[PDB]
Amino acid sequence: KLVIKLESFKKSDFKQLINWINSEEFLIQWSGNAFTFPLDEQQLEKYIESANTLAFKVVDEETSDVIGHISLGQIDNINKSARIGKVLVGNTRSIGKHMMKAVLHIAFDELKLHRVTLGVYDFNTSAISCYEKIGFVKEGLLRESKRVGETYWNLWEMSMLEYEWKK
Amino acid sequence: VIKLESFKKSDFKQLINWINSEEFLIQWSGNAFTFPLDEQQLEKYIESANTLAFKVVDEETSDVIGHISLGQIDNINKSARIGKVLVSIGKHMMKAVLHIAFDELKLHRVTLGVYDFNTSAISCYEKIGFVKEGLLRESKRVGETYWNLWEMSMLEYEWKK
Ligand SMILES: [Cl-]
Ligand SMILES: [Cl-]
Ligand SMILES: [Cl-]
Repeated sequence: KLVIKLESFKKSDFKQLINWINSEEFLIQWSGNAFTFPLDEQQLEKYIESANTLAFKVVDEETSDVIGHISLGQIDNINKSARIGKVLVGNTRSIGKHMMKAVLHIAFDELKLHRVTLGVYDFNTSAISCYEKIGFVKEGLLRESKRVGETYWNLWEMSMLEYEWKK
Repeated sequence: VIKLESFKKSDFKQLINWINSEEFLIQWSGNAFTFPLDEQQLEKYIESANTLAFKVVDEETSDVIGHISLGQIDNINKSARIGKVLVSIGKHMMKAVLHIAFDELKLHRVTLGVYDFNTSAISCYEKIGFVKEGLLRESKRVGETYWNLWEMSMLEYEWKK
């Protein structure tokens, strides 16, 4: 089962992602503080040129369509860590699980890192269950850490260490 | 007993002398610096965006007795991070920075990190009102080993004095 492949996200994929991220609230769920709504070409250009960041389009092996997005950021070669983020299943079997496993393969097997982190807002309980099934562990709840209008959201900080990925 | 004042070039040598090893540099400041600490790194620190650097001044003698910082000051999320804490006095320093954060800057959340072996600092911070949120496992590499960091926080409704 090669169901998806990761390829480098490029300028010709920008409009598609701009269309998928259709509201401010959704932009925040997807990417936190990385961007302002709406997304535009200048923000995405800065993203794909940033140091210590790998940006991926997710390609369906069957159709060759681009069906999502994912990123490995904060790549830190002193502490041997990185952060998965900007996780989007754009359409469609768990494509999300395949995407997570493909990026984890890059992080632990190709880059040889020790620790991979991820943040997810506490109301996204089906994503959280999926991530726990893959092997992520909740480290703690960052209380009221993102402001969204007049309220604050709480973020679960989650991680996997290399001995949880492979023995 | 203490006041916080803007950290300047004339305070750099003193701080460089206080930071005598790489392990201590890491306990104090995490990933901010490379050992040894030097004037070029400090100049960049005092010019960094979203950062307030403080010398801690004894009101009685006017001597500089420590250091503390409020960093990652974030106006969208109304948050900041206390760090670079260097020394009773420790409590006074924390309360002075918390006063700036909550009462002057009107922030909602203040965070802090402390490595899990520093259990006396942890107790002191819990007495002041910080709450443990979670343990970041094996998050700092130090030589051939890893340390674990407690992420702690105070929200504005948990602050009184
Ligand atoms: Cl544009
Ligand atoms: Cl001042
Ligand atoms: Cl810090």
